[PDB]
Amino acid sequence: EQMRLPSADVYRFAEPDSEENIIFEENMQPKAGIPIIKAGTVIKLIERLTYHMYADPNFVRTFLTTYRSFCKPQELLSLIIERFEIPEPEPTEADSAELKRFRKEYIQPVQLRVLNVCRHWVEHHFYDFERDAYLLQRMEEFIGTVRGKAMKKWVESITKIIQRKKIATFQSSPPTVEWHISRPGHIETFDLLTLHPIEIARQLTLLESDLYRAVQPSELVGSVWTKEDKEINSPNLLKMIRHTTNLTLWFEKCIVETENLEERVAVVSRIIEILQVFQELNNFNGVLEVVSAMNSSPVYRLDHTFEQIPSRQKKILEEAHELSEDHYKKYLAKLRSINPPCVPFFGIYLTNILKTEEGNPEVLKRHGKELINFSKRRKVAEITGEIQQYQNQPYCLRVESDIKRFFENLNPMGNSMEKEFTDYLFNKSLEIEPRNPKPLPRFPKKYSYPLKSPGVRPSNPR
Amino acid sequence: MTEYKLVVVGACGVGKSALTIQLIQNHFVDEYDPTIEDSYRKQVVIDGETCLLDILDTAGQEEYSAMRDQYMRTGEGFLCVFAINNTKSFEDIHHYREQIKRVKDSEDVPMVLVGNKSDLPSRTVESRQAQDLARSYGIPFIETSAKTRQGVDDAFYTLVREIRKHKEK
Repeated sequence: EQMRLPSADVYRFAEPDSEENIIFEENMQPKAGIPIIKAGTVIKLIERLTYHMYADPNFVRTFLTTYRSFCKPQELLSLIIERFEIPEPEPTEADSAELKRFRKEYIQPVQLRVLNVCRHWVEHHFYDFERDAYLLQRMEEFIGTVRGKAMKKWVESITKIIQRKKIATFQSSPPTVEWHISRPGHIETFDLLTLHPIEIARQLTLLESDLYRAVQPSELVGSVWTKEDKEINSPNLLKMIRHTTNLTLWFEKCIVETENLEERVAVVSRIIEILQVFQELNNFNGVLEVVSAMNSSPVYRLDHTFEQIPSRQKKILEEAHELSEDHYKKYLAKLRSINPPCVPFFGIYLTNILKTEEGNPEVLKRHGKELINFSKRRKVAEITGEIQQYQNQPYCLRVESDIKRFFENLNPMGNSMEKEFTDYLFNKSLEIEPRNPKPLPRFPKKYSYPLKSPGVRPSNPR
Repeated sequence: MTEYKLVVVGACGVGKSALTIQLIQNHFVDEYDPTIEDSYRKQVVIDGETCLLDILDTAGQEEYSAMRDQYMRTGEGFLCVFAINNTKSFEDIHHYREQIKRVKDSEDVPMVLVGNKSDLPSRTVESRQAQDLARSYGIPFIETSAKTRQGVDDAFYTLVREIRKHKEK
């Protein structure tokens, strides 16, 4: 009781399964009871992407996220069009019956699965079409070719999405914005100590949340942020990282340029208070900006400064430092338990994608034949999926556009190159707290306003 | 059982990952999952003394340039990796060593120079150039191949020997 397909000579996808063209993982798919594909030929991967027996949403999402390493977009389109155009089996010696069954159980389902691939492709990976206008031409003339009455509504929905893609408020009340010494409107006085530490953390969390949410799988798959075209292929990731680096460096700069010891203790305390509220907001990128500044070689050596830090804030810092220890053991656990909104640290995802792609082969070989290693791609797609799960939920916090501007336009390096600037910071560190046995000098005060923090607790109730 | 915290450093497009992956993974299984704990821990026997290697490789995070000090301070010994087909990566080694010396606050930090050969393009850094550089720093040079797994054990094991030599001295 099997269908009887055409011969492989006329229709390539009728070639039966064997050890030479498709292999499976021993376990069955989550929620669905479908086989997990380990590896296959591109013909077999496309057969299963558009399989007649059942729909496979997981395989579709994973395939369309990761296919570009083993198959070109133009090739993929040609293959699904080839898949769509199914010839009927030749008559045996006479003549319906098995012919009408073939139309009902092979042709019609497969054609719908092909349309679903196009829908998903156009909806979630439209960048393929933006970068290759001819790909979009071929798609539209193909979609216009589809006649079936059952196909009509799926075709019309695909067209709707194409037209939409061709053209590029809070749930509950957010808390009141906090001000310390700098008044609203007076951007000229804005600094580390004059803005309210709560609001520094909130506005950096909004910036860093947006930066996190803009990064797409297309910037990550194929490890493209490490290759020569990284500025072309991964601009939003790089913008995100450059901000993180910017602020780490700004924290370091604030510390080492505050030459008076008492004032430097106030500066470090305030940065630890900002870390406290980063931690309250689950901005782990923010947490690690501070921890990286504190472990930088210019700041780490300032034993006279950290001596005068209140014990409570030492423990806040030490706790945050421990997240990174033992290959992010505590960070990993803490991220898995907390719920959105949050801003995770991207670096771990970067390393894991890179190592996954570097540490597994692109192809497996069986009986001399070459199979595409799909399980490798699934593992990359699982990581990009985890990245996406924290991009959906926004923060219930009001933007303050002047404070936003201040941190966006922050530029602690200036016109200096990296080596030049980090040498400057370290030489400053040696000036303000010389190496033993040299005596500790005194330095005059630079801040004419009060050093006392307003704390990390909201000033009014709501 | 003594544990050695090793740290891999270098430019991107160098094969830092492949070096560490090939140490860790079994000699005849082309497979790896970096999420589990066995990914960066290996029990080995070096000069007949059993020890545990803990390798930190932060490949992919090179753009987080202000996090290097943090990552580096976790190490007792360091593999400074360059690619034999990338002259810039070789010329960058001087900065990495200078940064390591600053983080650890020591003039002699246990360290080895590693030249990794993956695939094309062709060699631009002759082994002589690297032997000379390594000699000026007073550290070993080891050349490795990602394709064939040649040199991988020698690179890590030499670093462990440098750590042991430093701890007596």
